[PDB]
Amino acid sequence: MVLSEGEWQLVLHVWAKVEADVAGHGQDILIRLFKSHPETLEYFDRFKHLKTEAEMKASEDLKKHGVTVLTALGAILKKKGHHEAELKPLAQSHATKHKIPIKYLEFISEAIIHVLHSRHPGDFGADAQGAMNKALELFRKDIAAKYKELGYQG
Ligand code: HEM
Repeated sequence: MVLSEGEWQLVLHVWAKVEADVAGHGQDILIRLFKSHPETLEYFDRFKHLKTEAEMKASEDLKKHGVTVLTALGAILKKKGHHEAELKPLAQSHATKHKIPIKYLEFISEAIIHVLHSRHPGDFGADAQGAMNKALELFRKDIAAKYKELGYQG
């Protein structure tokens, strides 16, 4: 929906923690996604040979993709909602090439929140959680708009 300026400030303050260790966050987020929602792994021809968490933790290539994911998300979040320019290519690849259902963006949003609780206990309270959830919900809703514009049902 629309975040307050206060809420965006909180979102970006938590993001600065992500930016201090991008690869470790990105690795944790993709592995959490694959553990909580294994169906999502099946969509990655690149990774689906990885069978266990331990195997996933040992893939440098998974870590690299985690950086790529978070770099993109970060650019989006820094736009504080004014992210049309960022969402157009992302929606195009994800709807038309990777063919990812929108529901999976809910799953990755859940993984992000989980990893923030795991990595930043004592520094990720109800206020920050609420703000980040709003930002991720806006992102998902706006990607779903872009899927529809491409002619899909996400
Ligand atoms: C925060 C949410 C996400 C962001 C920011 C994101 C971002 C990216 C970026 C930047 C790329 C590389 C460029 C491109 O192809 O667009 C990518 C590739 C990809 N994404 Fe995502 N992604 C997200 C969620 C998801 C989810 C939830 C899935 C599947 C369940 C998914 C599946 C893929 C696949 C399959 C590729 C190609 C990977 C490869 O073979 O190299 N993405 N994503």
